[PDB]
Amino acid sequence: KIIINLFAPNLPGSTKEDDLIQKSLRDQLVESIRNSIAGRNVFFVDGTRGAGKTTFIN
Amino acid sequence: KIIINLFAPNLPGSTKEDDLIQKSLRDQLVESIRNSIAYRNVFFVDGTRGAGKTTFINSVVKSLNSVNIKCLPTIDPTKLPRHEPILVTVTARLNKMVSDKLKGYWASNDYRKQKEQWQNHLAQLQRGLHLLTDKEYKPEYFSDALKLDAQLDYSIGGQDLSEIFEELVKRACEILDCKAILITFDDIDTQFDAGWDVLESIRKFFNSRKLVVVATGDLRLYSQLIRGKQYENYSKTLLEQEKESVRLAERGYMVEHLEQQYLLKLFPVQKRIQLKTMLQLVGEKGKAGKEEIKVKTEPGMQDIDAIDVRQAIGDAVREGLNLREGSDADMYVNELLKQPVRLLMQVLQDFYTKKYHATSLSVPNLLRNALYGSMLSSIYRAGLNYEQHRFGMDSLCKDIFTYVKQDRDFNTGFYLRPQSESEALRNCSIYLASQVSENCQGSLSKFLQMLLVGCGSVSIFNQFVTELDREKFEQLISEYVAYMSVGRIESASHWANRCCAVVANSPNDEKIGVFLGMVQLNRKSRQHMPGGYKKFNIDTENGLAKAAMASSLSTVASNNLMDFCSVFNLIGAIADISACRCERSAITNAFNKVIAQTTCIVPPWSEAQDDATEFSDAITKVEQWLKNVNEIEIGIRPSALLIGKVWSRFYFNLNNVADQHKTRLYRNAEHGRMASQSNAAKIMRFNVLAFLHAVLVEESLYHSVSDREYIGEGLRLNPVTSVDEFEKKIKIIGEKLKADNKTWKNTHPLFFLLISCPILHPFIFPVGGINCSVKALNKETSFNKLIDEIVGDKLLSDEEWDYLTKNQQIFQNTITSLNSSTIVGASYDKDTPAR
RNA sequence: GUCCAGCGUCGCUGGAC
Ligand SMILES: Nc1ncnc2c1ncn2[C@@H]1O[C@H](COP(=O)(O)OP(=O)(O)OP(=O)(O)O)[C@@H](O)[C@H]1O
Repeated sequence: KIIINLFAPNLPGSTKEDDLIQKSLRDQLVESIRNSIAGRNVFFVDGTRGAGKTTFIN
Repeated sequence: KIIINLFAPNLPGSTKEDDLIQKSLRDQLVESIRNSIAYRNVFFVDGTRGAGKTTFINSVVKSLNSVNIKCLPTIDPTKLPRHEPILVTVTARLNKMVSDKLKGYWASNDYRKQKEQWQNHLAQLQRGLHLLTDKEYKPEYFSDALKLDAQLDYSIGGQDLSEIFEELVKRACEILDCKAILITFDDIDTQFDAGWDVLESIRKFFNSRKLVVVATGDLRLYSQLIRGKQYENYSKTLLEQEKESVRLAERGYMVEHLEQQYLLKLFPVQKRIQLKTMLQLVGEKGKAGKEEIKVKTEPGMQDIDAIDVRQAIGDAVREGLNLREGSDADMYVNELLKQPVRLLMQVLQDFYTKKYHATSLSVPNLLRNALYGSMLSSIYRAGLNYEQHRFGMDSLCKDIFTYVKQDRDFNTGFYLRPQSESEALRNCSIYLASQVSENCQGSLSKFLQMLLVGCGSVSIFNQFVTELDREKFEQLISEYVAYMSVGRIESASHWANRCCAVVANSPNDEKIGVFLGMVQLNRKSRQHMPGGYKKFNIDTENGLAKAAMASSLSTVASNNLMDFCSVFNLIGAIADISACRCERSAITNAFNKVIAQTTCIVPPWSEAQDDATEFSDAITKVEQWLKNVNEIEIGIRPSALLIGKVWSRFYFNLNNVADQHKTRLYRNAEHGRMASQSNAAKIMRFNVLAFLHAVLVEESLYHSVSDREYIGEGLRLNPVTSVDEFEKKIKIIGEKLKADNKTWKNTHPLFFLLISCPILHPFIFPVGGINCSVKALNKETSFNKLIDEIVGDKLLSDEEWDYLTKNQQIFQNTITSLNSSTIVGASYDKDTPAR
């Protein structure tokens, strides 16, 4: 279960800390990259809802 | 034997000898170059976009590497610098292997003589690059052209770069010790300027017998490129004046004449090779194809387990789209084969790779996700939805309507048949068939909802198509979507409420209350009614059946509130009750969710006991009906062809009743003894019977669980005036399922659940609408007794027959007030013809 | 043979005894 706190000790805006919920999706992408090396290799991340999505790459 | 791996990256570079799919055609060419020089000598492989040209060229070159000819490394004209001449590149490639064989010589004497001789030629050619890249002549080089040389004593004066390069190839053959050297060019399929320099160089320079050139591409680009270049020669000023039809067609032929002559002169006809597509390699299932290909669907899968590509795509199409094993599913796989081979695996590889990790199932969404990415560029051409997180149920209803509008066909469009002439519409047709089957996934009566909005919203618009001039098409097709509210809706009956105004905007030519699945019940007391007919009063309706009667009402505000009895409201309501079951509270809400509050306005395109528990007796039955609904309907697999076919039977069936009961409205029909008598409770009885009829024939024909149909081998007709057509289909179904020891709930699930619907029970047998029919009373008794087995309740109690078959009594599951109701325009001049 | 039923703009077709 993804335990999420709201009243953080520092109380950041929106309480976004790291791998908020995309953790399952990130692990799927990372594993594919590792398995890829073991010849095009370009992936893609589609623009969703107009989100900035720059925070995903970082 | 050509095995292929769907777990490898499938890149052109990694293609080995085992996985190569063009073994036969490559051999035909490998043993064709050698036979040429042994006794313009330019070859041309040809294939469509995404046919595997690059992975085929590399096979020929590799094979020739292992009487003797040396092959240069392949050149791709697109990746080269924009301003680098082709001749410069070839010389550098040739110099690499020439200046690598010299270091292989062992004799010191036979090193410096040839190397210096070769070195002179390069310096000789390096001074000739002035002519290739220049914009104007210069007299400073005139004296250089008029020069005598001791090298070969050039017969032709001047520079003449053609002859300078010619002897360079002759020298290179001596050093490399080979009869001829092949120059191989790659495709220009992404550019239209790399091709022109390739075409011009071949025409002028590569003419000697020591060179063989193997181009690559497709004639459509090359043909389009040359014709554009030929128009450039015409003087620009000439093309504004003299623009007459006779003059324009005169030069139009001449350019096309120079188009074919130049192209044929460059690439000879007797050397072009067309690369076979996926179809010719495999061939038809019954026909013979001169290859055999098997695929992989598992890592380390044994080659014996490998299966033919037809089954590798047939199983995906059959299971993914939920179609029967038949000709309908054969059209999809056949069309899907006639696609670029690049796209074929990316659909095929993606679908199976997800399936492996799915198990670690909703198979249609696996194909839906896989096919959406592949056929994504064709989607934009028809303007479909692009958001992935909004693959909603109602989103599809908008997509089908706009697709059939673009397809320019309303009679067949809802079938989603890939028969569109345009190739773009063929691609999106299969995708829509995947969307429809994905959303159902054994949907809890959403199929019933999706049947109405998905297909009914299309064919109802045919009414305006009949009598309807280009500006008006987008004028109506847009706001009709807005008024009827497809793509945005709250309930199925909400759509059916707006349908009544659409139906009643233009009536039948005889101005009668019968319409396409519509019956009008008068509310204003007409004066001096002949016979026993009375005004339709809302109160006399009995209990436990008023709720069914309550749903069948649809008031339309069109300058006069008129109630319309509609099967659409009946079937539209069934979506509401069967939506979700958590409590027995909203089950009774839908019975009056559309009454006393839902008002419908004229369409813009007009242009002209305590009684608080009487309902609860039926509620427990409807609650128990949802128990069977929420136990079997999960296990069904609705298709994308039933919805296109159930409506087609239903639409024609209703249209037959509309023009069959017009002139047959007359007195002495208040009891409905015999046929040829049209009462309101019988006209509505046909429409509800038509809905129960189209579902039976289509479910038996097309489904997933029903692998083989269960119906007689005879004519298929629709009951329009009688009931015998329906019962005989039940009879032939009866023994056939029992003969195979197959129950109705599993072999025919879609019909089973809706038959035992408490809403539709009190409309199958109207008390005065049922024909007495002493001859045909055998039919209805046999018609009803068969239903006593499909539904195990048998709630008839055998006493409610007597009142309705003998021509007071207490009725619960039968309406006893529609017979006396009247219909607008029902003149009563004539009476029953003698029989 | 007569009847029921069905499709077409009366003509045509289906079923039973
Ligand atoms: N023999 C083959 N076996 C497996 N896959 C193949 C084969 N030939 C072609 N393909 C598929 O075609 C894709 C593209 O191959 P290739 O680049 O040769 O085709 P093309 O698009 O017609 O060529 P080009 O790159 O010159 O435009 C490969 O990634 C692979 O999926």
